[PDB]
Amino acid sequence: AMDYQTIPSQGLSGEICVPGDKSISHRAVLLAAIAEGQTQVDGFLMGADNLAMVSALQQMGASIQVIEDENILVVEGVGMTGLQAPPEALDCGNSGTAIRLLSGLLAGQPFNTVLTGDSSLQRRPMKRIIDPLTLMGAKIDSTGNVPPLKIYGNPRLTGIHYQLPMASAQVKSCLLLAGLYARGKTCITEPAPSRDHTERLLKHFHYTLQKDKQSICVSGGGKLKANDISIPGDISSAAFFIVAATITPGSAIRLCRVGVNPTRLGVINLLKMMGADIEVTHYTEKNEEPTADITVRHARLKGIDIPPDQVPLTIDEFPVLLIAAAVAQGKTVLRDAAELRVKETDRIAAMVDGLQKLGIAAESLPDGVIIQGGTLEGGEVNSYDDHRIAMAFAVAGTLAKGPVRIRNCDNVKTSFPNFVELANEVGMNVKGVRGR
Ligand SMILES: O=C(O)C1=C[C@@H](OP(=O)(O)O)[C@@H](O)[C@H](O)C1
Ligand SMILES: O=C(O)C[NH2+]CP(=O)(O)O
Repeated sequence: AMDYQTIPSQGLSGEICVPGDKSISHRAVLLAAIAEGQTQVDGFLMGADNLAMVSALQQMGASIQVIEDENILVVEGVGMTGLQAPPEALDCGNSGTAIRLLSGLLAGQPFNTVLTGDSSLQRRPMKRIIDPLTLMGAKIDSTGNVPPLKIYGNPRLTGIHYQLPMASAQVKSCLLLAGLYARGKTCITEPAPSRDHTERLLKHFHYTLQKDKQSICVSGGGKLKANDISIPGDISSAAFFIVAATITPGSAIRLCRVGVNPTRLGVINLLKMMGADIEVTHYTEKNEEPTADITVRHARLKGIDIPPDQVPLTIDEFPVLLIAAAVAQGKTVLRDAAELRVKETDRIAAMVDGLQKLGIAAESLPDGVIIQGGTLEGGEVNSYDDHRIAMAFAVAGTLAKGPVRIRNCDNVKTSFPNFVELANEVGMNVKGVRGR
């Protein structure tokens, strides 16, 4: 039982390299596992969520050498049909991405699999993948449309045309993966574009994608071919520092080699709309993902009305963006973000609770929040076991008038194992301490 304790910052400074992208890491190892040939993955995120994906794949006979101290995986692919029936349930930990992408991969295998997870994951919604996989011919049992899931593999799935009913890159990805195993074309239409890492990695692994009028499509029966991958820094991890440097007087930092995929840039798009001073330089493209260095200096902010097209491009950054909104001049309004309620925790409820506890006038909406910019006070908040709520309030502590105690931070290692170390290195004071 560990908590974080902060004291205000006198200014962030320095150059830091954040760890690898969680979303790209999940996809890289999964596709590499079923490719033909050897894939070396550099920059792999050695956090709990990504290592749960690795262990699950190893239980099914993927050949993965984990070099944790170097953030490298060496994967010897087993080909499309090379996986083997696992002996026990696959424990996905806290990871919705893992359970949802694995379900797509496993729906068309000739064996049965049970997928489970931690107490948070077992409360999260799965009807969104069960419905369309079932249309493809899958058989997935669940009690109450939440995990645990039992997948009765069907090696004769059929492609479908599906329009996403919510802006979910996970549903899109799940269906594209099942599409690799399905007879014919699987075409996905996205009315609200979400992160496109699956599409980019499929191309990297030489799997062809086609696009028509309104959708992206894959045809089953192709072969993934091994191709070394360098994973960019996670912009979601960098976002904590981007906000901290933006709001803390005297700050100027540079974040090196961060992924800057346009479908992941919402936090920068929105902060610039608020008045932030953010420069993206040294742009490079590798393995179909763009990377760049991001330089951030303190700037005074104004409240904004957040547009809906940016919600799927900023979904995981709302916790830390709301901290920026809390110290901006004026009102910030977030609507059409009901997806926040079905994450590791209900992130709207969690952010509103913590902000009120730190003296901010924050109000919940069914699909968002309304925040009146003000002044953060010291106090005590609860992470609700959500890594991003925890890190968001650690960022709040940079500008809070007094110390901030953040309860229950043991899940920060699901996405950012060295958060505390890097935070202290740049000037945002954080101590890991024993809780109650
Ligand atoms: O596909 C992915 O890697 C992710 C998609 C998002 O979830 P949804 O697909 O539920 O929006 C995001 O919240 C998650 O952390 C990573
Ligand atoms: O990383 C985050 O902020 C949200 N993760 C959602 P999950 O991968 O567990 O579905």
